[PDB]
Amino acid sequence: MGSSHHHHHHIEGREEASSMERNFNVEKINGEWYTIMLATDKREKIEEHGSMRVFVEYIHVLENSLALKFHIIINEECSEIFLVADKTEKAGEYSVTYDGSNTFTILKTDYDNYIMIHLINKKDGETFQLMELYGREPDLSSDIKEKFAQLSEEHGIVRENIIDLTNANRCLEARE
Repeated sequence: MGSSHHHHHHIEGREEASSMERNFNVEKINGEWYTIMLATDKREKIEEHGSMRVFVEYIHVLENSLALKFHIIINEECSEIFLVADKTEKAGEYSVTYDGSNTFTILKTDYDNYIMIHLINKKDGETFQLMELYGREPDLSSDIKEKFAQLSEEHGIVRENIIDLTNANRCLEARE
């Protein structure tokens, strides 16, 4: 008998480093987005049989506000909702009407990673914490889940509530 041999090679593509958010620009976010994962202290509200699992399909920037378009599962079919968030006395915080009172703020969002949005809703004298994450693509790195999840703890949100909507209603076929 005899014996054979072989070899192996490496992979190139050394990524580069980035600087601080000095090149900030609204034009970057201005356009469209995609749903990555849904989190909230009330997982029952974002359930499959709930009505609080609405997600935006595209984000628009106005002169003195920001337009948005969310959808909702109605009769086993996607929907189309339109709303506008007007700026408040304080910059960064935006208020919009939707089934009552709603107000979000930009705490952390990168055009190279993803955009986080802390939305708080109130109803029946009961208010819960809601979170929304969007990325350039419908699927982000597995590490991103834990990266954005870190902020979830801030609102007392446990990973137990953080579930990937990838294997759930996407409705990405309705949007355009």
